[PDB]
Amino acid sequence: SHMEAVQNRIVEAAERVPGVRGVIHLRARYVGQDIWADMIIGVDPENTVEQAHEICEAVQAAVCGKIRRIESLHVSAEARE
Amino acid sequence: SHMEAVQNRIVEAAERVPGVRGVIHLRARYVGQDIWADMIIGVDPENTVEQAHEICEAVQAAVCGKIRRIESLHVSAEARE
Ligand code: NI
Ligand code: NI
Repeated sequence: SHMEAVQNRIVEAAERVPGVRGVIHLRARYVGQDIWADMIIGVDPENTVEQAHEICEAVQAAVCGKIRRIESLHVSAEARE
Repeated sequence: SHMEAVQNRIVEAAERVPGVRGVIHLRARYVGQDIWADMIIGVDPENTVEQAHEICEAVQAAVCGKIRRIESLHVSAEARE
């Protein structure tokens, strides 16, 4: 439930990035005191693959800048209406 | 040093509020799993007392909204150049 607080922070930080149409999936786990996390964001189907990659990379920087314990974060994108 | 992370978050959140001219002082302590904290912000000497009170109250809401473990936060203001 310290983990719930962290997950909340991840979702919230991802959701503030331009182009994010929700957090579709988030798995977070501790590896010692560090967090490793895997997430899928929604994106406009009409974005280019390159734009979706940009948004992912912006999510990664936004989330890692906010949540200093994260030491690995993978972000993928899926079309969401 | 989990406390350092929390203090950092408090300062950072206070500093993003309009009218804050730094965090002059921050004392934070755990009361169980909750944080109680006392802070002093800088404010423009030419602000009114009422504006300084507004900024304090905005700091309180900004910090408490960001840092869910805080259950008591006092914010005061001092002139800062
Ligand atoms: Ni690239
Ligand atoms: Ni008032």
